[PDB]
Amino acid sequence: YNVFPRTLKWSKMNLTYRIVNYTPDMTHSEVEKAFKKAFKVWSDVTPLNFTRLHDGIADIMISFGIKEHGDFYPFDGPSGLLAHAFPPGPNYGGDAHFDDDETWTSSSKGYNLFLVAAHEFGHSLGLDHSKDPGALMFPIYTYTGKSHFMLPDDDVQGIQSLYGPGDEDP
Ligand SMILES: COc1cccc(CNC(=O)c2nc3ccc(F)c(OCCc4ccc(C(=O)O)cc4)c3c(=O)[nH]2)c1
Ligand SMILES: [Ca+2]
Ligand SMILES: [Ca+2]
Ligand code: NA
Ligand SMILES: [Zn+2]
Ligand SMILES: [Zn+2]
Repeated sequence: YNVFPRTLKWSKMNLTYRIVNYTPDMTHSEVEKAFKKAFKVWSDVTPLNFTRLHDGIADIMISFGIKEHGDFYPFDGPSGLLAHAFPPGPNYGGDAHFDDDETWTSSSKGYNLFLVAAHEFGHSLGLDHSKDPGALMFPIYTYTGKSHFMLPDDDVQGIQSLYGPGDEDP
């Protein structure tokens, strides 16, 4: 027999993702690099593996859309809601949607796609918001002007509570 897990998590370490469509704001390559770096935030501190799919059905379908885009969470135009992701599960589970009425960047201008993606992928993986104002998973987007991204210890503890640490060295 099997009882349901205590927490929403993926029951597999090998996850797939697909970039379904792209924002006008950035190149395909900038967008791919941003999502790849954002997934690496999480895979670097767990046993999670992320494989990009070019088509078909991935665990984490990523898309850019505006207003009503096929769920109960319509976007709201410029500013306000930025993005959202669904917790682990079938179908819409794990999917991450980015509001394409925002300006997405690879800088401190607009909203940094890597930074918001890393945060959305936290949700895609089972993390909700943290009270730690320094946390990646803090509910309010701020861009610190840090040159170097470092996953805060709060988010490390959170994600490792779900998936364990993976290799504690490289
Ligand atoms: C939709 O809601 C949200 C969406 C996102 C975040 C949040 C909440 N969390 C934050 O705002 C936040 N968490 C951090 C945690 C650790 C860090 F290191 C940080 O600085 C990294 C800077 C940096 C940015 C970009 C590059 C690049 O492009 O490589 C390199 C470095 C930050 C940070 O700046 N902000 C809410
Ligand atoms: Ca999914
Ligand atoms: Ca918006
Ligand atoms: Na946009
Ligand atoms: Zn959505
Ligand atoms: Zn969030």
